[PDB]
Amino acid sequence: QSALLRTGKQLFETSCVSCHGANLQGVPDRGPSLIGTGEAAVYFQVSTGRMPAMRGEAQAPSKPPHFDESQIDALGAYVQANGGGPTVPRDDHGAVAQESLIGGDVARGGDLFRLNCASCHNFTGKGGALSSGKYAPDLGDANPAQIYTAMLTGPQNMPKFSDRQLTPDEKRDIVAYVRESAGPAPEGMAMWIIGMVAAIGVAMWIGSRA
Amino acid sequence: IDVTAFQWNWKFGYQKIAFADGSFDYDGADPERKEAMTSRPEGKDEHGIEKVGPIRGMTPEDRTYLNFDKIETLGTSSEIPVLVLPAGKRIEFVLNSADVIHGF
Ligand SMILES: CC(C)=CCC/C(C)=C/CC/C(C)=C/CC/C(C)=C/CC/C(C)=C\CC/C(C)=C/CC/C(C)=C/CC/C(C)=C/CC/C(C)=C/CC1=C(C)C(=O)c2ccccc2C1=O
Ligand code: HEC
Ligand code: HEC
Repeated sequence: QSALLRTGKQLFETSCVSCHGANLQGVPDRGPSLIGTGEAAVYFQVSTGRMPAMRGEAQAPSKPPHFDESQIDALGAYVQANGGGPTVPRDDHGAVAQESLIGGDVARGGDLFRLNCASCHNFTGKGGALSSGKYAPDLGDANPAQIYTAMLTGPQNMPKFSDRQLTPDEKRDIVAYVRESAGPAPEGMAMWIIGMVAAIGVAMWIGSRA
Repeated sequence: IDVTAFQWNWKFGYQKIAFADGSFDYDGADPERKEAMTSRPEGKDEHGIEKVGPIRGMTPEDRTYLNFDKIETLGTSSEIPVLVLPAGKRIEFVLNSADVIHGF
């Protein structure tokens, strides 16, 4: 859409031309080229948990998003028009699909998960620890579009799964597994042991058995 | 046949085919094997640690031993995998497991 590309350039020019200079071209040793990353990869950062961290680091916190849902779409259309790549799954209305991305299979939605991706994470969906300063995040926060976009646009040190590698269907099923899956007492006992055994043993010491 | 056996199903890779009679100029996929060398310049400490990795410089979650192939006959929980083999030929199985020890 003409407005979506236009808004995207204005928001891009004010956040990442420091690491992706001009029309999605990466700054060397600061950030990668954004040509070919596409809307869903942009979905996987600002829309998803891992918004990029200005301090360079091995991993980023899924820090609170700095751009709203219309803005994430405008930023994404700028990088899909500039680059050309994966697009975020969207519902009939045009919102990013979340419920539709809930896969029917959770049994196979799970089996897929263990061979593909369970290992860097947890079978539960709890985090795993990875390469240099790299960890695999807990996938509890991720909404279903987030889940589909980590797999389609492989983030950082996360294996990228193409729609051919994991079909659009299985990615939904994967979402179904990694979403379906998602004083007085000590004080009194401390008395009855420490304090009362101390007092009673002291009495036994002072007193006399008979 | 690259027989990966992950948690509760199978995957068959067809690493290589070379018929003695002469056919099947086919091979597996050398890419897709990504290590997990946690060779960060510095860890939580300020300097000196420069931790390479727990074991042989790699983290336990490495999966470099796992070999991958172009033709993967992954078995889903609702679709039993069917490794198809040519009759009359010598079939080698390169066995590996993704998560846990189990049997084939
Ligand atoms: C209790 C009694 C002698 C009754 C006489 C029969 C009678 C007239 C019954 C009519 C009343 C009725 C209906 C009673 C039934 C239930 C009942 C007793 C209700 C009232 C409760 C009440 C107001 C008083 C009962 C108090 C009492 C005698 C408690 C037991 C005390 C004794 C002999 C303790 C052993 C000595 C000793 C070395 C203790 C320290 C060692 C440890 C760890 C003992 C176990 C232990 C205890 C004893 C804790 O109290 C406790 C509290 C909170 C957290 C953990 C613990 C714990 O681990
Ligand atoms: C230092 C400041 C910094 C800011 C601000 C920043 N980025 Fe990044 N970006 C990075 C770094 C470093 C990476 C590499 C980590 C990774 O690959 O996920 C990255 C990764 C990405 C990726 C994934 C590339 C890939 O395929 O692996 C996309 C898409 C992206 N950024 C777009 C954006 C958009 C859109 C904005 C802001 C509107 C933005 N970035 C803000 C530094 C930044
Ligand atoms: C090492 C193998 C590895 C595989 C395979 C893998 N991941 Fe990840 N994943 C990572 C690492 C490392 C990150 C950190 C990169 C990032 O978050 O930008 C990550 C990022 C994520 C995030 C970031 C959002 C959040 O919750 O913070 C989600 C969600 C996620 N993965 C879920 C999945 C799902 C679902 C699959 C497959 C169905 C999968 N991953 C495949 C290791 C992997």
